[PDB]
Amino acid sequence: AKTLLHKYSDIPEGTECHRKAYASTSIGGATGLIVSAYSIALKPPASFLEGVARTGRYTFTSAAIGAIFGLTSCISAQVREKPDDPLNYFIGGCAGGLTLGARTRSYGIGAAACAYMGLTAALVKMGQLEGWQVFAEPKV
Amino acid sequence: PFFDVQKRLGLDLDRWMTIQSAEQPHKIPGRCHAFEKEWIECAHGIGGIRAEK
Amino acid sequence: PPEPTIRLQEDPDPEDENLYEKNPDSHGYDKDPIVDLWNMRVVFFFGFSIVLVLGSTFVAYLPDYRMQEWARREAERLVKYREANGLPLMESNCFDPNKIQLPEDED
Amino acid sequence: MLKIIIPTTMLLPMTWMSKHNMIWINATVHSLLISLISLSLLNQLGENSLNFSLTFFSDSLSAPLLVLTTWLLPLMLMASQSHLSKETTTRKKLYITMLILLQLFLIMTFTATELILFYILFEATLVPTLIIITRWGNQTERLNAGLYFLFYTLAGSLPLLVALVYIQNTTGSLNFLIIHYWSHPLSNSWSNIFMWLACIMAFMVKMPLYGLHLWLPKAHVEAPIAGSMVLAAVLLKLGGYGMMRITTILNPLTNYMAYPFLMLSMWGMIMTSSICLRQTDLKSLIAYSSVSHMALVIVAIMIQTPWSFMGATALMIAHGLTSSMLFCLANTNYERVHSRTMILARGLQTLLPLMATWWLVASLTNLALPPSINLIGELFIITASFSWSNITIILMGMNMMITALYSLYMLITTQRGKYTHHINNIKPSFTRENALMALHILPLLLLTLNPKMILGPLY
Amino acid sequence: TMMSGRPGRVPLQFLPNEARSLPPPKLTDPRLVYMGFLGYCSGLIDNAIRRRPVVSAGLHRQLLYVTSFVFFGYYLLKRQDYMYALRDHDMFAYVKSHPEDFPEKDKKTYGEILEEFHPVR
Amino acid sequence: WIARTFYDGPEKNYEKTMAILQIEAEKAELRLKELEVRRLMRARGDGPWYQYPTIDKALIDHSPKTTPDN
Amino acid sequence: MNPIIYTTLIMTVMSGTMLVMISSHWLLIWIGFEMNLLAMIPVLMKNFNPRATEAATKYFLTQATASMMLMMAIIINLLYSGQWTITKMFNPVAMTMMTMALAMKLGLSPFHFWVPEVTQGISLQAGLLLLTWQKLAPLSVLCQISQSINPNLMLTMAMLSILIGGWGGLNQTQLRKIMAYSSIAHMGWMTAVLPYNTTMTILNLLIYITMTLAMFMLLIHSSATTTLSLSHTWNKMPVITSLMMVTLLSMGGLPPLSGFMPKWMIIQEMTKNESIIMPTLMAMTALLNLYFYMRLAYSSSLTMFPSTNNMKMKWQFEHTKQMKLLPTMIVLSTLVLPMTPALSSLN
Amino acid sequence: NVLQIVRDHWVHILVPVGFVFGCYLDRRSDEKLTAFRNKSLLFKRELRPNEEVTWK
Amino acid sequence: SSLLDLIWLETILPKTTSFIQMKMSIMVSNQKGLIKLYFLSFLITIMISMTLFN
Ligand SMILES: CCCCCCCCCCCCCCCCCC(=O)OC[C@H](COP(=O)([O-])OCC(O)COP(=O)([O-])OC[C@@H](COC(=O)CCCCCCCCCCCCCCCCC)OC(=O)CCCCCCCCCCCCCCCCC)OC(=O)CCCCCCCCCCCCCCCCC
Ligand SMILES: CCCCCCCCCCCCCCCCC[C@@H](O)O[C@H](CO[C@H](O)CCCCCCCCCCCCCCC)COP(=O)(O)OCC[N+](C)(C)C
Ligand SMILES: CCCCCCCCCCCCCCCCC[C@@H](O)O[C@H](CO[C@H](O)CCCCCCCCCCCCCCC)COP(=O)(O)OCC[N+](C)(C)C
Ligand SMILES: CCCCCCCCCCCCCCCCC[C@@H](O)O[C@H](CO[C@H](O)CCCCCCCCCCCCCCC)COP(=O)(O)OCC[N+](C)(C)C
Ligand SMILES: CCCCCCCCCCCCCCCCC[C@@H](O)O[C@H](CO[C@H](O)CCCCCCCCCCCCCCC)COP(=O)(O)OCC[N+](C)(C)C
Ligand SMILES: CCCCCCCC/C=C\CCCCCCCC(=O)O[C@H](COC(=O)CCCCCCC/C=C/CCCCCCCC)COP(=O)(O)OCCN
Repeated sequence: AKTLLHKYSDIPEGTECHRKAYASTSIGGATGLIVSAYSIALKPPASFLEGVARTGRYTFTSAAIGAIFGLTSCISAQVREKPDDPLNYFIGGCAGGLTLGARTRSYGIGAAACAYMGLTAALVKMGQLEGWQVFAEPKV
Repeated sequence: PFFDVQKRLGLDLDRWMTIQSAEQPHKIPGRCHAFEKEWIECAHGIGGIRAEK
Repeated sequence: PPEPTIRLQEDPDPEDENLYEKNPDSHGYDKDPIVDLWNMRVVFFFGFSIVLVLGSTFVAYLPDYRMQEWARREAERLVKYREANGLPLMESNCFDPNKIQLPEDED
Repeated sequence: MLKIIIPTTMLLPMTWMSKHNMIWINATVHSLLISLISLSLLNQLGENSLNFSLTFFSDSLSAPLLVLTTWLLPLMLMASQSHLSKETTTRKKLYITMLILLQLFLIMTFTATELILFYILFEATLVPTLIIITRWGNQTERLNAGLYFLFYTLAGSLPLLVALVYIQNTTGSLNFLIIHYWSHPLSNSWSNIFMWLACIMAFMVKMPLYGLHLWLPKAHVEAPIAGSMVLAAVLLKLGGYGMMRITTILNPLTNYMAYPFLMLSMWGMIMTSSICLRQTDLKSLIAYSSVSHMALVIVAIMIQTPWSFMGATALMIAHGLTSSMLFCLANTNYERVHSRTMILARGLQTLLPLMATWWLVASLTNLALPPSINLIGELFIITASFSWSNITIILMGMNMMITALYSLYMLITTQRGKYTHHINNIKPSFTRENALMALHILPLLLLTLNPKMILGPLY
Repeated sequence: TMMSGRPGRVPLQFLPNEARSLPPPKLTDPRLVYMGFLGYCSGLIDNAIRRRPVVSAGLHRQLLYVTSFVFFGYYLLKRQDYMYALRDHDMFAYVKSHPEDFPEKDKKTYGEILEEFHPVR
Repeated sequence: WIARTFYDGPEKNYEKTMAILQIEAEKAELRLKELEVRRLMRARGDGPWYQYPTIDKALIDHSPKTTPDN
Repeated sequence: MNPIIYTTLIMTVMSGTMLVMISSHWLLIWIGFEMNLLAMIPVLMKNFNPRATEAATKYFLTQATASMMLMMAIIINLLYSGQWTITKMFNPVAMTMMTMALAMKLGLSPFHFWVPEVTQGISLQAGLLLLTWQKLAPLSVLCQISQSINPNLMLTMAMLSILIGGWGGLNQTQLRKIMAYSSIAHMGWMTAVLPYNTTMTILNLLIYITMTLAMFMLLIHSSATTTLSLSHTWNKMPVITSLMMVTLLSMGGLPPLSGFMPKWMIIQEMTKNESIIMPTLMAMTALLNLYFYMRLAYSSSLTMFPSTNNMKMKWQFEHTKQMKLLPTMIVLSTLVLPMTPALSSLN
Repeated sequence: NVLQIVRDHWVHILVPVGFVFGCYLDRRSDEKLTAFRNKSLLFKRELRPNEEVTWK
Repeated sequence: SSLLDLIWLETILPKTTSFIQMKMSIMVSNQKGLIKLYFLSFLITIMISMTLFN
């Protein structure tokens, strides 16, 4: 639900690195669990044990990505003394991409992942700052 | 979408069965006839938004 | 391997045709000599004689709707008047300050 | 403006009801007449514009582009007459129909007074070009070429549409006159930055900007000769016209949003020019030279000064004529040799002297020899850039030298030296080809006598 | 806008009675001419698919094509004009009845407005 | 001669431009007003637009119902 | 089957749809859906073979599950308010159930899986009917209850449908599966605008129905169901291939064709509600549909594929049955952009 | 020979007729915008004794 | 000519787009056609819509 989003957002940007890291880890774990459920449903690989192994691998990868992003972004915002700045999120995003690239053990995904993730996190920070809506309400 | 054929022709194909308080056989009332009648009379001719508010 | 080594029934690639062989004085427009000659004539007449000469003459003699000589005359009259009465030629302000209401700062 | 639009539309029934052997003659004659009629748009004012109606208006920025567009059609018909000899009557009529539809879409696009109307016609120009490239192209790469030419374009122009409707929900109008008279500054904001990018990228991708130019060599080397002519002469200038029109609502963001592109252009013009030094295909070389010239036009538009705009207009017209002539010369070699490789047919000055003279004049014009209008545009842009920053001269200067080199390179490899011994099918030049080159080159030297016609609305 | 629930609307009327107070579209309306052109194109395509001489195969069929398109286009244009008239009528009535939501802006002159200047350098 | 047989005077284009500008400015103002009116009507529900149906009160039966308390 | 029985079944399908469209009672809407489903099964199975039977059972299972959840939503709505009229939904759980049931009836993602298989299994006439007529009733019901939809769920399913259609169409060589994925993407476009303007939904539905009718009739005329079979049509009737190429260009949203009208309008409407990111992503994703349309155009009319000798005999024969309204469908699906402001007719 | 060369050269009238029709179309558009004819502050003029409109 | 124009500028925009879209197409369309997995996925999405959007 939006409960995890509220727990992550209620923390101030430049404080409580541990809390932000924990919330990002929880969000990543939830996303990995959902992706694992879909993958298990659409592709039953060989058995129960292989399925639980795949679920655990996906969940750990997603949680690690979220944790690295949250920790790096919060640390950058704290030490740069410039909160509300999208470069911290970009830095966090790039780190997350790198974490994923290291997990998959290939440089192209890591390099590709770092650039794209950095862009997405910076865009999300810009949207928070400027008030961009992804799901707009029917105003007119 | 909705083509109001009944309203155009005055047919009453299914409106007789839409509410509790609409002409039951042998004049048997609904359990909540008065509340439904009051709510319908409050909301009539006003529109869904104003009726909800 | 009794295969014919032929992938399909296909026409051979034809050789290019020389227009000069069947018609010297070919002009390179068409294989029909009459149509070719008239294509040459219409192209030359409507391209060089009509557009290139008459259109160029038309453009050369376009009337002065950009108003260059009008601006020259106006500037001449203004310079004459301002030198006659001692006014300092062009003024630094485009609009006179009497009609501008600046905001009071009171800082 | 309908006095030009209606005859262009009447070209289609005239083409389709024509005799089987009279399509080229009628099309050429009536296209030349339409060009003569469109010549009257050149009478412009120093005041606002020629606002014919609520839908169409003309300016001294639009008038030379319209004249070039109407003049290019007869030349394209002449160039296409040769290689379409063995084609059925219906398909020849379809080819002429595609050319006419392209001319109609371009005519309307230049004169449209509404940004949305402009967008619709600016995209409508894609379909005829794509059909021409992928249907009457020669090699198998044409399909891939077409795909590139499409998706690049669309990838730039879908955001623009969004921005456009957004603007109309905020200002209330997309009419260019109202937009100009009611302009308001753009504050430095992330939303404004992305609106700027959406309004700019569609025109950048069609110039093309360096790094977004990969579609152009493919499309130009794979297209038939008429497609190459229209792509190099007119379709590139659509981005320049669009950026000239739309920059009025982008200030003062352009003061600092222009830095990434300016660099990408100023360095880019070097790279592409150097690319021309090592090229084994004539059409590829001519396309890369087009990229360099359009990089200079991009710099001119981003500088946003009167001299910059004058130089950009003049350079757009001059490059259109010059690149069309160069493509026609390369094709006249290709139809004899069927190779499209520079070092195959050599020493052609000995076998075709008048065509060698045409080659020399085209190379001199591409080299920007004064007082050609190519040099007029280049020099105005260079002076404006020098005022922008005195260091720019370095890069500009380098480009000049490099340009001359590769231009003369192309002239020396194909025309000078010894003829290739085994090539014995080089026939004398036809009257059609010589007339094509003459009709390309005479308007340039005539225009150098009245440069004010091509200097834009800021003259 | 959603005028589906607009009061006093007959459920299946193509053109209400109140639509008769508006000027009808002229028979030389450019949109009517475009509708006739669409009918002519339909007739030509019908000739081409059936493998008949495209221009001069069936003159009665082409005439019927054009006439049907023009007829439907005339009635469609009437309905469209009526709908836009209703939109404008409702807009003006609402603005009149809610004066506190549409105040008259105090007109100002450019000589007393301070607009920031950005040099181009 | 060219000006006499091919063109008109400046005032024609001047006043045509004035008329065109007036039309376009009126259209822009109308578009803004229409957007604001749509927003108000959808938010409040007190206008002719965005009227969503409620139960017709003519369907209610007003008769004794075999029970005094309805 | 017997022509009388076939006509009766078709009329029953249309009468079920019209009963859904004209009724104000939830039970009658459910009955209309039931009647439509009952009469639809024989039409799919008209040409008896194992593939058609399999497609019919898949369609039956999907539609029966959807109708069961629709009845459940109606009953929950009645429980929380003694109402049978189709209006505001009065309950969030009931409204979520109703939205999911109608999404599976329409084939929106993630309930899209049955559409490609059912379309591939059935013939081209049954596919035409299934992809055009079978969308009217659920979309009309969605339009009637648009003011109660949760926009988040609707927009999520619409964006998912656009993405899934675009990605799934890239991998297809069968023409019926290409049509199915195109239908999924167009359904996503239609439902992405329901929360803001139902007139835009109806306009998109009309344009899509015209284009789909034209393309299906062109495919029936040149009796081809694969890419390679369609690559032979130029050697018998090149006019059909040229018309199909122009129709495919229109279906890709390229201006100035008719298929540009919906997206344009929808984008505009979304921008009026301060929605910017979603229309941008939607156009970017429609680029994929355009790509595989262009691939079909490449293989069909823009190039000439090899033919076979026995094609010569086919040169001596003409189509015995000519489909009326095909020229009108082609013209309406290609050349109606200048008439765009007619949408105020509340089509 | 008249009535024989016509069947081949009637095509050559289409573009000039289109030109004349386009000029006529342009004139029609001009009439609609006469809202400020002889009303601008710059060209406001008193009519001549036999003048109805300043421009056409 | 070679490193930038023919390789890396080609690698960045067009080739990456083609690779990603083709991989996503293979991911989406590679389904065995078994209603088992389809309806299990339907159950999962029903639960997600029930417990995420309210
Ligand atoms: C802003 C736009 C403004 C202009 C609007 C443009 C559209 C307007 C027309 C729309 C469609 C209606 C007509 C087309 C029907 C198709 C029939 C056909 O194929 O032509 C055969 C026929 C001649 O052939 P035929 O000897 O009778 O029999 C041969 C068989 O038909 C069959 O011959 P075959 O089998 O031996 O040849 C096979 C050939 C045959 O294939 C085809 O030709 C099929 C035609 C293409 C499909 C049509 C698409 C539907 C409409 C969409 C238009 C898209 C416009 C959007 C812009 C994008 C541009 C693509 O196919 C191929 O060769 C395969 C290669 C494919 C090449 C690339 C495909 C590109 C197609 C795109 C065409 C778009 C423009 C077409 C213009 C008109 C074409 C006739 O053409 C005609 O002569 C009729 C054309 C119109 C008649 C005008 C007469 C009226 C003049 C009276 C006086 C002037 C009026 C002014 C009044 C004031 C005076 C006082
Ligand atoms: C080959 C061997 C030699 C033989 C020839 C010997 C004779 C040499 C003469 C040739 C050039 C020598 C230069 C002499 C120049 C004299 C003419 C010049 O003065 O006229 C110019 C005029 O030139 C024209 O203005 C420019 C030509 C127009 C170009 C339009 C192109 C035609 C349409 C083609 C299609 C368009 C394609 C390109 C689209 C942009 C400038 O005149 P200007 O002082 O100012 O005012 C004219 C008089 N006024 C005051 C009454 C108005
Ligand atoms: C590939 C071939 C070429 C294609 C064309 C390339 C041209 C497009 C380049 C885009 C132009 C620049 C975009 C944004 C420029 C604004 C200036 C800003 O970025 O600089 C600093 C901004 O700092 C950091 O840049 C923050 C953003 C960091 C994250 C962005 C990603 C960085 C590299 C990404 C490049 C990827 C491009 C390709 C995408 C696929 C200024 O600090 P600050 O005063 O605080 O912000 C001022 C702006 N305000 C006023 C709105 C607040
Ligand atoms: C000594 C002479 C030196 C100068 C030479 C000048 C050469 C002139 C040729 C260039 C023509 C310019 C193009 C003009 C076309 C557009 C202008 C148009 O608006 O004028 C129309 C008139 O159209 C002209 O008749 C077009 C002339 C085009 C024909 C060119 C002549 C030669 C062409 C060759 C034809 C084929 C020859 C036969 C071969 C077998 C009337 O429009 P209108 O809206 O009312 O104007 C309102 C202003 N009023 C009030 C003054 C009337
Ligand atoms: C490709 C373009 C679409 C083509 C569509 C098919 C064309 C053939 C159909 C022939 C005309 C059908 C009209 C039926 C006659 C009377 C209709 C009347 O009784 O009903 C009215 C309704 O009339 C129709 O809605 C108008 C149909 C006109 C369609 C034209 C619009 C097309 C969009 C613009 C593209 C240009 C197309 C022009 C060339 C055909 C009253 O509607 P109402 O019961 O109170 O409200 C229910 C509808 N709501 C819910 C949406 C409000
Ligand atoms: C050749 C390929 C090029 C591809 C196109 C590159 C250009 C991309 C430009 C951005 C895309 C979206 C443009 C948005 C349309 C303009 C509308 C606008 O500006 O409104 C903004 C909305 O701005 C946005 O939302 C934009 C967010 C970005 C989302 C889409 C991301 C696309 C990719 C971004 C990075 C790439 C951009 C540069 C690419 C360079 C070329 C590769 C304000 O919204 P409001 O909420 O109403 O006002 C704020 C006050 N309440």
